[PDB]
Amino acid sequence: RAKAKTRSSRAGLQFPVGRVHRLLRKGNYAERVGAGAPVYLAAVLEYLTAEILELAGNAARDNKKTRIIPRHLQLAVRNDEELNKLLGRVTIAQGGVLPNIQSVLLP
Amino acid sequence: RAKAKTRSSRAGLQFPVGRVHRLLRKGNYAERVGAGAPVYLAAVLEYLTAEILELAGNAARDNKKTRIIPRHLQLAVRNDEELNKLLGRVTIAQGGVLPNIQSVLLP
Amino acid sequence: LRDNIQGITKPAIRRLARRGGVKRISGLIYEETRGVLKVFLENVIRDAVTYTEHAKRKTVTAMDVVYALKRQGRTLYGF
Amino acid sequence: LRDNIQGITKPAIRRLARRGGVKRISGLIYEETRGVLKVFLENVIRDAVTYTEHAKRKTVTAMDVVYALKRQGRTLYGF
Amino acid sequence: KKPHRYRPGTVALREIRRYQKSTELLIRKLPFQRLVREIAQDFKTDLRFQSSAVMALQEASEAYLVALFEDTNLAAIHAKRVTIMPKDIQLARRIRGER
Amino acid sequence: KKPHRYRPGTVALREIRRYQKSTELLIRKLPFQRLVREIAQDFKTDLRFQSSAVMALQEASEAYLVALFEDTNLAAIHAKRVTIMPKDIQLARRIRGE
Amino acid sequence: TRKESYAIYVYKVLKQVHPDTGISSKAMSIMNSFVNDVFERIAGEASRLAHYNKRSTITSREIQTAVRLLLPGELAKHAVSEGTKAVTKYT
Amino acid sequence: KTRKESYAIYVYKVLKQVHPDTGISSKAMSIMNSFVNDVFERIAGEASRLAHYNKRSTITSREIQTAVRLLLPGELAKHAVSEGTKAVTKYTS
DNA sequence: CCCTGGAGAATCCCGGTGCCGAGGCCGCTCAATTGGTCGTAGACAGCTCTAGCACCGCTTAAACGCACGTACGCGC
Repeated sequence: RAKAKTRSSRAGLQFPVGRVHRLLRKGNYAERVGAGAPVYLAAVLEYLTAEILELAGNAARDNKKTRIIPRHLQLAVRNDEELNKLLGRVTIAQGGVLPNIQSVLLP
Repeated sequence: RAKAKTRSSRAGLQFPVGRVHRLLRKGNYAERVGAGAPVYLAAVLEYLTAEILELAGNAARDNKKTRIIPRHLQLAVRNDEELNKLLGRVTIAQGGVLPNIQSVLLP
Repeated sequence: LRDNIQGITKPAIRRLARRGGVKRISGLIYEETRGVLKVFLENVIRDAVTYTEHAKRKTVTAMDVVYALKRQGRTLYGF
Repeated sequence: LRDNIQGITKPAIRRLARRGGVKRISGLIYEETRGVLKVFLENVIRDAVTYTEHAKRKTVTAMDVVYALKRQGRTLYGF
Repeated sequence: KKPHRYRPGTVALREIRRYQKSTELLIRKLPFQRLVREIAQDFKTDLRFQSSAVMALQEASEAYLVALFEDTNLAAIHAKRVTIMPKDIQLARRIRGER
Repeated sequence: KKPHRYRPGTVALREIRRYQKSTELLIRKLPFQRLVREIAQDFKTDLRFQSSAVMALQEASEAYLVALFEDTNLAAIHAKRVTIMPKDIQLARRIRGE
Repeated sequence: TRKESYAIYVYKVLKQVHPDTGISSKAMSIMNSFVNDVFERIAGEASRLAHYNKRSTITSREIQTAVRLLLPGELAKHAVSEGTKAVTKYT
Repeated sequence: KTRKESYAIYVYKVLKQVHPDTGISSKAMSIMNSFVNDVFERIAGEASRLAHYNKRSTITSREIQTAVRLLLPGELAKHAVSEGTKAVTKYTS
């Protein structure tokens, strides 16, 4: 056959299109899975992954750290308003909460 | 082709076992569906239907009505603690709420 | 269609408070209730809009609103 | 195993409220917080028990705890 | 001569008992219906709504507002009050997670 | 010779700041471990829990209680108070529907 | 066309427990939506339960586990016992 | 031993493509793997949910497009739609 | 009673150790990739006909507004 070029490189993506397609078929969702559905799923997951990691990297530089540790991921999710509403019902382990103090609480 | 006997009558139930089995097959839930799974599902649905209708019938006798109305169903669901917790995130149309007033509000 | 947020009149908000057991209703609660209702409607109707757009339909059905409320954990019985 | 509800000590409940930004903590909060935690644990562990019983397993795994928390709208990341 | 002059709160309790046992919709159909259209106009210009479609939105909005008012009222007695306040709703949405 | 004698509230706010920017687990391991086994033994006896299984339970319970305490504290300022009450928690669970 | 409904089966259940009262179509639609909503919740939990242990089938134990996961308290053990009785009567 | 499916390395290349000077711990990696799987289950569950209501047997790109509009709110949605639309057009071409 | 200077203690910036978890490399093997082949769901075209949209009488209960005072939010 021809060269086994990955579908992620064909779509300009890093997330695995085939793994998403395989998990969609074995995940018991529909009788058939379309061709562009894993490509759309990979783009959405990668953009969500890249957005949080960039914000986590921004939070990592705020506390001068070169390694992403779970406090950075929790800080990135809660600081962003859209990530807060998307993950409102989501508990992040080893992350704590935002360090905010009530206005009337200060002396 | 012998006598056609429904699985509901064999299991001592009124809910349709075959309809539950058919909905499970085309509902994209599992590759295979057992024989007792629709029987168990119909029996659970039958008990939940009978329990609500019994409380609705008891609630209907309270306001001197011989027909079950959506007010009676809302009263039956909310009065039972098990039904209220199960249907906590459930909105009932034309049911209103319980006629309860907080203690500091009465004169 | 403009200034339709005032369609939720003052006694209508008062009646909603009376159903909830509220004894006294403040004069500043009507703007807040309208804002809360506008935010709640701007989520469910927009969710139903995407449901209607995906269904190859140009009219919103109550069936699409049922799933729009259900996906936010606010499932409605009686359609 | 008896009197294990007192394992959540008063400074531990004090420390938990400090993470939540609580200024002052009453003496009756610790008894109430223990009861709330006991009720919350009695729901998650019982759900995890059914998950463990369904798998024909005798030890509750971390994945079953995640599914027990996920079904109630309290999904947990990292396990 | 003087009228009956009910004390403040007496007619409020009568309205509480009446609307907690009657299932008639408090919000009028047409003013609520036009609010759906102007909200949906921001998402789709050429859109239509069924009579039952507006019906389903009205009951869900009424029940959500009634449930919100129940939490808003309970915060008032919690705050040594009987009058609901806009800060009570803001507390109610935040505790429920709806900002 | 005079003791420092910090007034109440300042060290509590200091504990708030030191514990909001940190991520260590406040509840001890075995006291939370023993509480899980006692609760689980009422549902099924001879039951075991993995070390990482309790780890998932401990962080989720702390975050749920911290979020509950955040709503409990938010009720205090809403009620013109700075001290949380057991009735504040009861209002918080009722509004959340728990 | 033909539309699937749960209206008539509930009526036989209603006459079984309370033969002296009827039901309205407006309340029938509420009960039809109630049975359907529980149906997706139990089947969705059972489908999720089968996916957790890499199970390709849904049995009576799949429904039983979903009932105790969804139905809280003493309501669940009634449905478990009712389901067990129907399963034994089926065989 | 047994091969377990995970997004451990895939998130790593995403991190280096936008931040080539920072790293990530394993605990943060497991959180990202759980975050990807949960969003995967929510969208695929929604896309399956959408197809059942329209009596449609297959899940297309429009199924995912509506699913991410329902879940992701506002500005986060349309960038995901724009990124999703760009990926399908690049894949087809 | 309020403004301002000095000092006690928890917290923050910084130099040195190192170590153990994170980054990089080798297979290689099993899941991702290539090509073909059909049953078949789906996009497309025409009919229609049942329900929604727009305007009209009307009338009437619902709603805006103003006068008054006493339960109550709020200040101390």
